[PDB]
Amino acid sequence: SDKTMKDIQAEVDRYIGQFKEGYFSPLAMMARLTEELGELAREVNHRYGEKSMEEEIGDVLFVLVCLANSLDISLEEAHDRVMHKFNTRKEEGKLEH
Amino acid sequence: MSDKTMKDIQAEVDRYIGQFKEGYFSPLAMMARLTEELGELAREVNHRYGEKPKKATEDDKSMEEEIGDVLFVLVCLANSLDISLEEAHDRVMHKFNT
Amino acid sequence: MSDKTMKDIQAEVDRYIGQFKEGYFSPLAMMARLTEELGELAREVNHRYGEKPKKAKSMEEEIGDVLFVLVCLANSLDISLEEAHDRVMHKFNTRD
Amino acid sequence: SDKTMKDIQAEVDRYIGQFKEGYFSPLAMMARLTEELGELAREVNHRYSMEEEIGDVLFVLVCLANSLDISLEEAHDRVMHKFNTR
Ligand code: NA
Ligand code: NA
Ligand code: NA
Ligand code: NA
Repeated sequence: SDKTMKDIQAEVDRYIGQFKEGYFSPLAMMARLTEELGELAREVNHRYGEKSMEEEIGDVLFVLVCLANSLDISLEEAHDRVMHKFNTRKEEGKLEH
Repeated sequence: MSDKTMKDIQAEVDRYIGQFKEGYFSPLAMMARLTEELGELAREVNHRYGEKPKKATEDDKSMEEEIGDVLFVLVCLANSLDISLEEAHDRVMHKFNT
Repeated sequence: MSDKTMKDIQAEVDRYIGQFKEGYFSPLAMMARLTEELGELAREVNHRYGEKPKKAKSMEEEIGDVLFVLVCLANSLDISLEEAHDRVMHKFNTRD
Repeated sequence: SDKTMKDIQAEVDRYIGQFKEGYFSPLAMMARLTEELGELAREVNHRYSMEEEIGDVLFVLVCLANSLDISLEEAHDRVMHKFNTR
Protein backbone atom coordinates (compact mmCIF):
# COMPACT_ATOMS: atom_id res chain seq x y z
CA SER A 1 0.00 0.00 0.00
CA ASP A 2 2.79 2.43 0.95
CA LYS A 3 5.73 2.77 -1.47
CA THR A 4 9.09 1.33 -0.42
CA MET A 5 11.84 3.95 -0.74
CA LYS A 6 13.61 1.59 -3.16
CA ASP A 7 10.55 1.78 -5.44
CA ILE A 8 10.42 5.57 -5.58
CA GLN A 9 13.95 5.24 -6.84
CA ALA A 10 12.89 2.58 -9.36
CA GLU A 11 10.00 4.70 -10.55
CA VAL A 12 12.19 7.75 -11.09
CA ASP A 13 14.68 5.55 -12.95
CA ARG A 14 11.98 4.23 -15.26
CA TYR A 15 11.15 7.82 -16.20
CA ILE A 16 14.71 9.10 -16.83
CA GLY A 17 15.58 5.87 -18.60
CA GLN A 18 12.88 6.46 -21.14
CA PHE A 19 14.76 9.33 -22.70
CA LYS A 20 17.76 7.10 -23.40
CA GLU A 21 19.98 10.00 -22.27
CA GLY A 22 21.18 8.82 -18.85
CA TYR A 23 21.13 11.15 -15.84
CA PHE A 24 22.55 14.69 -15.64
CA SER A 25 26.26 14.80 -14.67
CA PRO A 26 26.95 15.39 -10.93
CA LEU A 27 27.86 19.07 -11.26
CA ALA A 28 24.82 19.70 -13.46
CA MET A 29 22.61 17.81 -11.00
CA MET A 30 23.92 20.09 -8.26
CA ALA A 31 22.82 23.14 -10.19
CA ARG A 32 19.42 21.46 -10.48
CA LEU A 33 19.31 21.05 -6.72
CA THR A 34 20.36 24.64 -6.03
CA GLU A 35 17.71 25.64 -8.55
CA GLU A 36 14.73 23.85 -7.02
CA LEU A 37 16.05 24.63 -3.56
CA GLY A 38 15.82 28.26 -4.59
CA GLU A 39 12.20 27.88 -5.70
CA LEU A 40 11.39 26.04 -2.49
CA ALA A 41 13.24 28.75 -0.60
CA ARG A 42 10.98 31.31 -2.27
CA GLU A 43 7.71 29.69 -1.27
CA VAL A 44 8.79 29.17 2.33
CA ASN A 45 9.60 32.87 2.73
CA HIS A 46 6.33 33.60 0.98
CA ARG A 47 4.24 31.54 3.39
CA TYR A 48 6.30 31.94 6.55
CA GLY A 49 8.28 35.17 6.16
CA GLU A 50 5.70 37.95 5.63
CA LYS A 51 -0.70 22.66 -2.85
CA SER A 52 2.38 24.72 -3.71
CA MET A 53 4.51 23.85 -0.68
CA GLU A 54 3.98 20.13 -1.36
CA GLU A 55 5.04 20.46 -4.98
CA GLU A 56 8.02 22.71 -4.32
CA ILE A 57 9.10 19.98 -1.88
CA GLY A 58 8.58 17.11 -4.27
CA ASP A 59 10.65 18.96 -6.87
CA VAL A 60 13.67 18.92 -4.58
CA LEU A 61 13.02 15.31 -3.56
CA PHE A 62 12.94 14.39 -7.25
CA VAL A 63 16.36 15.85 -7.97
CA LEU A 64 17.65 14.27 -4.78
CA VAL A 65 16.45 10.85 -5.95
CA CYS A 66 17.92 11.45 -9.42
CA LEU A 67 21.30 12.25 -7.96
CA ALA A 68 20.99 9.17 -5.78
CA ASN A 69 20.26 6.86 -8.73
CA SER A 70 22.85 8.64 -10.84
CA LEU A 71 25.55 7.48 -8.41
CA ASP A 72 23.91 4.13 -7.75
CA ILE A 73 23.22 4.97 -4.09
CA SER A 74 20.39 3.60 -1.98
CA LEU A 75 18.52 6.49 -0.46
CA GLU A 76 17.31 4.04 2.21
CA GLU A 77 20.78 2.85 3.15
CA ALA A 78 21.91 6.52 3.20
CA HIS A 79 19.07 7.37 5.54
CA ASP A 80 20.05 4.54 7.88
CA ARG A 81 23.58 5.92 7.94
CA VAL A 82 22.51 9.39 9.04
CA MET A 83 20.07 8.01 11.61
CA HIS A 84 22.74 5.79 13.12
CA LYS A 85 24.93 8.85 13.74
CA PHE A 86 22.24 11.03 15.34
CA ASN A 87 21.31 8.26 17.76
CA THR A 88 24.87 7.80 19.04
CA ARG A 89 24.11 21.37 -27.56
CA LYS A 90 25.38 19.01 -24.85
CA GLU A 91 22.09 19.58 -23.03
CA GLU A 92 19.72 16.63 -23.09
CA GLY A 93 17.50 18.66 -20.79
CA LYS A 94 14.62 17.39 -22.89
CA LEU A 95 14.81 14.79 -20.15
CA GLU A 96 13.35 16.35 -17.00
CA HIS A 97 10.89 19.24 -16.37
CA MET B 1 10.53 -10.01 4.02
CA SER B 2 10.35 -6.22 3.47
CA ASP B 3 12.27 -2.91 3.03
CA LYS B 4 11.69 0.65 4.35
CA THR B 5 8.74 2.77 3.27
CA MET B 6 8.94 6.53 2.77
CA LYS B 7 6.17 6.92 5.39
CA ASP B 8 8.20 4.93 7.89
CA ILE B 9 11.28 7.05 7.22
CA GLN B 10 9.25 10.18 7.92
CA ALA B 11 7.85 8.52 11.03
CA GLU B 12 11.27 7.37 12.18
CA VAL B 13 12.55 10.93 11.96
CA ASP B 14 9.53 12.34 13.83
CA ARG B 15 9.96 9.85 16.73
CA TYR B 16 13.56 10.98 16.89
CA ILE B 17 12.78 14.72 16.88
CA GLY B 18 9.88 14.11 19.27
CA GLN B 19 12.21 13.21 22.15
CA PHE B 20 13.57 16.77 22.18
CA LYS B 21 11.58 19.48 23.99
CA GLU B 22 12.59 21.99 21.31
CA GLY B 23 10.94 19.96 18.55
CA TYR B 24 11.14 21.05 14.92
CA PHE B 25 12.59 24.29 13.53
CA SER B 26 10.62 27.13 11.97
CA PRO B 27 10.33 27.06 8.16
CA LEU B 28 12.91 29.85 7.62
CA ALA B 29 15.35 28.36 10.13
CA MET B 30 14.76 24.93 8.68
CA MET B 31 15.51 26.42 5.26
CA ALA B 32 18.93 27.82 6.23
CA ARG B 33 19.50 24.42 7.81
CA LEU B 34 18.81 22.81 4.43
CA THR B 35 21.01 25.09 2.31
CA GLU B 36 23.76 24.36 4.80
CA GLU B 37 23.80 20.61 4.24
CA LEU B 38 23.30 21.14 0.52
CA GLY B 39 26.51 23.15 0.45
CA GLU B 40 28.40 20.28 2.05
CA LEU B 41 26.92 17.91 -0.50
CA ALA B 42 28.01 20.39 -3.15
CA ARG B 43 31.52 20.64 -1.75
CA GLU B 44 31.85 16.83 -1.79
CA VAL B 45 30.67 16.30 -5.38
CA ASN B 46 32.86 19.11 -6.50
CA HIS B 47 35.74 17.10 -5.01
CA ARG B 48 34.77 13.63 -6.23
CA TYR B 49 33.37 14.46 -9.68
CA GLY B 50 34.00 18.19 -9.77
CA GLU B 51 37.00 20.47 -10.24
CA LYS B 52 38.37 20.76 -6.68
CA PRO B 53 41.35 18.51 -5.94
CA LYS B 54 40.65 14.75 -5.89
CA LYS B 55 40.70 13.50 -2.28
CA ALA B 56 43.64 11.42 -1.05
CA THR B 57 41.30 9.29 1.02
CA GLU B 58 40.11 6.14 -0.72
CA ASP B 59 36.45 5.74 -1.78
CA ASP B 60 34.18 5.80 1.27
CA LYS B 61 30.56 6.38 2.21
CA SER B 62 31.07 10.15 2.29
CA MET B 63 28.83 10.71 -0.70
CA GLU B 64 26.03 8.74 0.99
CA GLU B 65 26.27 10.53 4.31
CA GLU B 66 26.30 13.89 2.54
CA ILE B 67 23.16 12.89 0.64
CA GLY B 68 21.57 11.37 3.70
CA ASP B 69 21.88 14.68 5.46
CA VAL B 70 20.00 16.62 2.81
CA LEU B 71 17.38 13.88 2.74
CA PHE B 72 17.17 14.11 6.53
CA VAL B 73 16.69 17.87 6.68
CA LEU B 74 14.20 17.66 3.82
CA VAL B 75 12.26 15.02 5.73
CA CYS B 76 12.36 17.21 8.83
CA LEU B 77 10.96 20.14 6.86
CA ALA B 78 8.31 17.82 5.47
CA ASN B 79 7.08 16.37 8.77
CA SER B 80 7.07 19.82 10.39
CA LEU B 81 4.47 20.85 7.81
CA ASP B 82 2.44 17.64 7.90
CA ILE B 83 3.46 16.96 4.31
CA SER B 84 3.79 13.43 2.93
CA LEU B 85 6.84 12.97 0.77
CA GLU B 86 5.38 9.79 -0.74
CA GLU B 87 2.41 11.84 -1.87
CA ALA B 88 4.58 14.73 -3.04
CA HIS B 89 6.48 12.19 -5.13
CA ASP B 90 3.32 11.06 -6.90
CA ARG B 91 2.76 14.70 -7.86
CA VAL B 92 5.89 15.09 -9.93
CA MET B 93 5.47 11.60 -11.31
CA HIS B 94 2.07 12.82 -12.50
CA LYS B 95 2.79 16.24 -13.94
CA PHE B 96 5.81 14.65 -15.69
CA ASN B 97 4.98 11.41 -17.49
CA THR B 98 1.29 12.35 -17.54
CA MET C 1 38.48 58.34 -11.43
CA SER C 2 34.68 58.07 -11.28
CA ASP C 3 34.33 54.26 -11.09
CA LYS C 4 31.85 53.13 -8.45
CA THR C 5 33.63 52.03 -5.29
CA MET C 6 32.41 49.11 -3.20
CA LYS C 7 31.80 51.29 -0.12
CA ASP C 8 29.29 53.34 -2.09
CA ILE C 9 27.53 50.44 -3.77
CA GLN C 10 26.51 49.35 -0.30
CA ALA C 11 25.75 53.05 0.24
CA GLU C 12 23.62 53.46 -2.88
CA VAL C 13 21.67 50.42 -1.69
CA ASP C 14 21.23 51.54 1.94
CA ARG C 15 19.75 54.73 0.52
CA TYR C 16 17.33 52.84 -1.73
CA ILE C 17 16.24 50.78 1.28
CA GLY C 18 15.70 53.73 3.64
CA GLN C 19 12.93 54.82 1.29
CA PHE C 20 10.43 52.05 2.02
CA LYS C 21 11.22 52.63 5.72
CA GLU C 22 10.27 49.09 6.76
CA GLY C 23 13.89 48.13 7.41
CA TYR C 24 16.11 45.40 5.82
CA PHE C 25 14.85 41.79 6.05
CA SER C 26 15.72 39.57 8.99
CA PRO C 27 18.96 37.54 8.57
CA LEU C 28 17.02 34.30 8.06
CA ALA C 29 14.44 35.87 5.78
CA MET C 30 17.38 37.48 3.99
CA MET C 31 19.15 34.14 3.78
CA ALA C 32 16.05 32.58 2.18
CA ARG C 33 15.93 35.46 -0.29
CA LEU C 34 19.61 34.86 -1.10
CA THR C 35 19.31 31.13 -1.86
CA GLU C 36 16.31 32.08 -3.99
CA GLU C 37 18.31 34.28 -6.34
CA LEU C 38 21.23 31.86 -6.25
CA GLY C 39 19.19 28.97 -7.60
CA GLU C 40 17.81 31.46 -10.09
CA LEU C 41 21.37 32.06 -11.15
CA ALA C 42 21.88 28.29 -11.15
CA ARG C 43 19.02 27.96 -13.62
CA GLU C 44 20.81 30.21 -16.18
CA VAL C 45 24.27 28.71 -15.71
CA ASN C 46 22.80 25.29 -16.33
CA HIS C 47 21.20 26.68 -19.47
CA ARG C 48 24.02 28.65 -21.00
CA TYR C 49 26.80 26.38 -19.77
CA GLY C 50 25.09 23.28 -18.44
CA GLU C 51 22.96 20.41 -19.64
CA LYS C 52 19.46 21.58 -18.77
CA PRO C 53 17.65 24.26 -20.84
CA LYS C 54 15.38 26.78 -19.04
CA LYS C 55 11.64 27.27 -19.67
CA ALA C 56 9.21 30.24 -19.69
CA LYS C 57 17.01 36.92 -18.70
CA SER C 58 20.61 38.11 -18.95
CA MET C 59 23.43 36.19 -17.27
CA GLU C 60 24.72 39.57 -16.17
CA GLU C 61 21.39 40.40 -14.49
CA GLU C 62 21.14 37.13 -12.53
CA ILE C 63 24.58 37.78 -11.00
CA GLY C 64 23.43 41.28 -10.12
CA ASP C 65 20.39 39.99 -8.28
CA VAL C 66 22.71 37.96 -6.05
CA LEU C 67 25.16 40.83 -5.58
CA PHE C 68 22.20 43.00 -4.48
CA VAL C 69 20.89 40.61 -1.81
CA LEU C 70 24.45 39.89 -0.72
CA VAL C 71 24.96 43.62 -0.24
CA CYS C 72 21.64 44.04 1.54
CA LEU C 73 22.61 41.43 4.14
CA ALA C 74 26.11 42.91 4.46
CA ASN C 75 24.56 46.33 5.21
CA SER C 76 21.86 45.14 7.63
CA LEU C 77 24.62 43.50 9.64
CA ASP C 78 26.81 46.62 9.49
CA ILE C 79 29.48 44.96 7.39
CA SER C 80 32.07 46.45 5.06
CA LEU C 81 32.04 44.30 1.96
CA GLU C 82 35.40 45.86 1.05
CA GLU C 83 36.85 44.98 4.44
CA ALA C 84 35.30 41.53 4.19
CA HIS C 85 37.09 41.19 0.86
CA ASP C 86 40.57 42.11 2.05
CA ARG C 87 40.15 39.80 5.01
CA VAL C 88 39.51 37.04 2.49
CA MET C 89 42.36 38.12 0.20
CA HIS C 90 44.60 38.17 3.27
CA LYS C 91 43.89 34.57 4.21
CA PHE C 92 44.82 33.48 0.68
CA ASN C 93 48.14 35.40 0.72
CA THR C 94 49.19 35.40 4.40
CA ARG C 95 50.83 32.56 6.37
CA ASP C 96 52.13 31.18 3.06
CA SER D 1 43.68 54.22 -1.27
CA ASP D 2 39.95 53.34 -1.52
CA LYS D 3 38.80 50.37 -3.67
CA THR D 4 36.60 50.55 -6.79
CA MET D 5 34.56 47.52 -7.82
CA LYS D 6 36.65 46.95 -10.95
CA ASP D 7 39.82 47.08 -8.87
CA ILE D 8 38.45 44.40 -6.56
CA GLN D 9 37.65 42.22 -9.57
CA ALA D 10 41.14 42.83 -10.92
CA GLU D 11 42.77 41.98 -7.59
CA VAL D 12 40.92 38.66 -7.56
CA ASP D 13 41.84 38.04 -11.16
CA ARG D 14 45.49 38.42 -10.24
CA TYR D 15 45.19 35.78 -7.49
CA ILE D 16 43.47 33.19 -9.67
CA GLY D 17 45.90 34.16 -12.41
CA GLN D 18 48.84 32.91 -10.38
CA PHE D 19 47.95 29.25 -11.00
CA LYS D 20 47.54 27.09 -14.13
CA GLU D 21 43.96 25.88 -13.45
CA GLY D 22 42.50 29.38 -13.63
CA TYR D 23 38.79 29.87 -13.03
CA PHE D 24 36.54 26.86 -12.51
CA SER D 25 34.15 26.13 -15.36
CA PRO D 26 30.67 27.65 -14.77
CA LEU D 27 29.09 24.50 -13.29
CA ALA D 28 32.05 23.92 -10.95
CA MET D 29 32.00 27.60 -10.04
CA MET D 30 28.27 27.32 -9.44
CA ALA D 31 29.01 24.58 -6.89
CA ARG D 32 31.68 26.72 -5.18
CA LEU D 33 29.05 29.37 -4.51
CA THR D 34 26.61 26.77 -3.19
CA GLU D 35 29.43 25.50 -0.97
CA GLU D 36 30.20 28.94 0.47
CA LEU D 37 26.47 29.64 0.73
CA GLY D 38 26.03 26.70 3.05
CA GLU D 39 28.73 27.96 5.37
CA LEU D 40 27.26 31.47 5.40
CA ALA D 41 23.85 29.93 6.04
CA ARG D 42 25.26 28.02 9.02
CA GLU D 43 26.55 31.20 10.69
CA VAL D 44 23.36 33.18 10.11
CA ASN D 45 21.43 30.33 11.74
CA HIS D 46 23.92 29.94 14.55
CA ARG D 47 23.64 33.65 15.26
CA TYR D 48 20.08 34.70 14.38
CA SER D 49 33.49 35.90 11.43
CA MET D 50 30.33 36.90 9.56
CA GLU D 51 32.69 39.15 7.63
CA GLU D 52 34.70 36.04 6.63
CA GLU D 53 31.80 33.84 5.51
CA ILE D 54 30.36 36.77 3.56
CA GLY D 55 33.67 37.60 2.00
CA ASP D 56 33.88 34.04 0.69
CA VAL D 57 30.54 34.23 -1.12
CA LEU D 58 31.62 37.58 -2.49
CA PHE D 59 34.96 36.12 -3.64
CA VAL D 60 33.48 33.18 -5.55
CA LEU D 61 30.79 35.48 -7.00
CA VAL D 62 33.55 37.76 -8.32
CA CYS D 63 35.46 34.78 -9.77
CA LEU D 64 32.40 33.68 -11.70
CA ALA D 65 31.98 37.17 -13.07
CA ASN D 66 35.66 37.45 -14.05
CA SER D 67 35.54 34.08 -15.82
CA LEU D 68 32.59 35.33 -17.88
CA ASP D 69 33.69 38.92 -18.47
CA ILE D 70 30.76 40.25 -16.48
CA SER D 71 31.40 43.65 -14.93
CA LEU D 72 29.87 43.59 -11.48
CA GLU D 73 29.46 47.39 -11.67
CA GLU D 74 27.40 47.28 -14.83
CA ALA D 75 25.51 44.35 -13.29
CA HIS D 76 24.81 46.31 -10.12
CA ASP D 77 23.58 49.19 -12.26
CA ARG D 78 21.21 47.07 -14.35
CA VAL D 79 19.79 45.62 -11.16
CA MET D 80 19.54 49.07 -9.58
CA HIS D 81 17.86 50.55 -12.65
CA LYS D 82 15.27 47.78 -12.54
CA PHE D 83 14.33 48.67 -8.94
CA ASN D 84 14.06 52.35 -9.87
CA THR D 85 12.14 52.08 -13.16
CA ARG D 86 8.78 50.94 -11.75
NA1 NA E 1 9.87 23.97 -7.75
NA1 NA F 1 25.68 17.28 3.80
NA1 NA G 1 19.01 35.91 -9.79
NA1 NA H 1 31.69 30.91 3.55
